[PDB]
Amino acid sequence: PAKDVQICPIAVDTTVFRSRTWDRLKFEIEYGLQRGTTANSYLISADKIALFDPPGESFTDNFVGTLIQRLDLNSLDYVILGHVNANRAHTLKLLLSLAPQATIICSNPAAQNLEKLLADAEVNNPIQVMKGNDHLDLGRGHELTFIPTPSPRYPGQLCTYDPRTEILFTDKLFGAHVCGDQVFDEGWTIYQEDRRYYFDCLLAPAAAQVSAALNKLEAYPAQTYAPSHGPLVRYGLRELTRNYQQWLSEQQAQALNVALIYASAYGNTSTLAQAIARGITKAGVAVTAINAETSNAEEIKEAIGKSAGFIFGSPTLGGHAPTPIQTALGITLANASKTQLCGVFGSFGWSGEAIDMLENKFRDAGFSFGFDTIRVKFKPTDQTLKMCEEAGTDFAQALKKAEKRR
Ligand SMILES: [Cl-]
Repeated sequence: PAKDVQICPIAVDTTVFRSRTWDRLKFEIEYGLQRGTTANSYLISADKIALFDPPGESFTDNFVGTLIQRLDLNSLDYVILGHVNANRAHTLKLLLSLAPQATIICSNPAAQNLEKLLADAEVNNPIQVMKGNDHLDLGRGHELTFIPTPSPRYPGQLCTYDPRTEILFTDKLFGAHVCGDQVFDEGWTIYQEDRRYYFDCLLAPAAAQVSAALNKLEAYPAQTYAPSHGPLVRYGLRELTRNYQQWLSEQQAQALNVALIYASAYGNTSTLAQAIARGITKAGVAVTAINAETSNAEEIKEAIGKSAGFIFGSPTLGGHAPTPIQTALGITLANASKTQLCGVFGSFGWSGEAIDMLENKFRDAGFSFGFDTIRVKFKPTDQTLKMCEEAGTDFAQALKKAEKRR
């Protein structure tokens, strides 16, 4: 059917707004099963009123249109963001126009992101940054506790626990890209493949950070996960959590590892990066994703120190690689053994000099390449993703073949 908004009360003072699409809307590897998805927003309306995670650009108008019929936006006290990017920021611009009195609640990395993203926008709602174990009291027992859960792809990711309802708002964790009529997740098997595919595409390349996240979240006795995507997790909560632990364990246990350094979390190059990573991990080789923009030097050193191969992904900005790609390049060259397998990819408009620069520097530095350098002009398509995935697989096979020779 057409996109819609499914509304359901889910706990005291708490409502979910599921923006639903039955069709795939973006060419990103995680929508590969083409089972649709949902973008979930949550409203806690107590003494104070908080809205979690307005949906992105595809959903902006249905969502705001629907919300306004259920709520005077002038009474909105808080907008809580589990993660931030330009797509979500688009909806925020409109929502905050209608709710100028609201305060933005988010993590420190998200705040930094949002300040750039809304730099030229008129909206100037205040931002209140939340750190681990900070609280926000909505009244009526809804004293929220916040838990930062950063990953390369979601540097500003922030989970929230509501002790009144025992709901953990988990953002990108524990979800599934599947559109259905069920607001809750009764039935294990129908969601198993979606949940595993979701983990594999989104979380496997961040196995250590995701494990660190789940360790923190253990401290909260939640009976429901309220994720960004798919049904709420109530009936499958324990089983899915045990599965995540096992999957995380097997990722970090794999013999070979690839350091996958890409320029930033969101954008065409990032889309390519997730596709390549999935090709590697499905082939039984671990991936440590590195967001050059938000990563520090020790992260990059440690990744390169334990990897069998590394891959750079970069856009071209004014004829050059982004500064974070240039500095990551220096750290990589200063630390990588020439036995490491190398790879280069990227997207570009009409100039792709960043890709040429990287290919040349790695070739001059004596590295062998694990796939032919990937150059994608303008927006990735379905076959783009499959090609990148296949390149990742090729890279993985090359690593396994060379390792078997010891
Ligand atoms: Cl984020």
